[PDB]
Amino acid sequence: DADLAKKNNCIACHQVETKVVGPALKDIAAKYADKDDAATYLAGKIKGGSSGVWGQIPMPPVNVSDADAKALADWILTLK
Ligand code: HEC
Repeated sequence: DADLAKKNNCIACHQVETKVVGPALKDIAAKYADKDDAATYLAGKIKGGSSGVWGQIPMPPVNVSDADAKALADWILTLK
């Protein structure tokens, strides 16, 4: 949820509705709305890092547990 993201400093780089440093959360929700295994694909990007999908700034890997990574991915998916 929104609190889980704030506590893990997602929000320092992401807004729900707008681009700050990382893509807007809702744009991520929409890009992967169709996508198979979207949630596990996202969980993996959240824990492992990301580079090149949205622009030149890389996202550093974030130290969350598997369970939090999954809940944050499932949550972003609902921001459609
Ligand atoms: C700034 C230092 C960041 C913090 C802290 C978090 N994220 Fe991020 N994110 C950031 C950038 C610069 C990018 C784009 C990277 C790229 O590939 O171009 C991203 C991207 C994501 C994505 C989408 C990945 C994809 O393959 O499409 C997700 C789902 C995402 N970020 C989520 C996320 C969460 C849940 C965070 C809290 C733990 C978080 N990010 C931290 C920048 C930064």
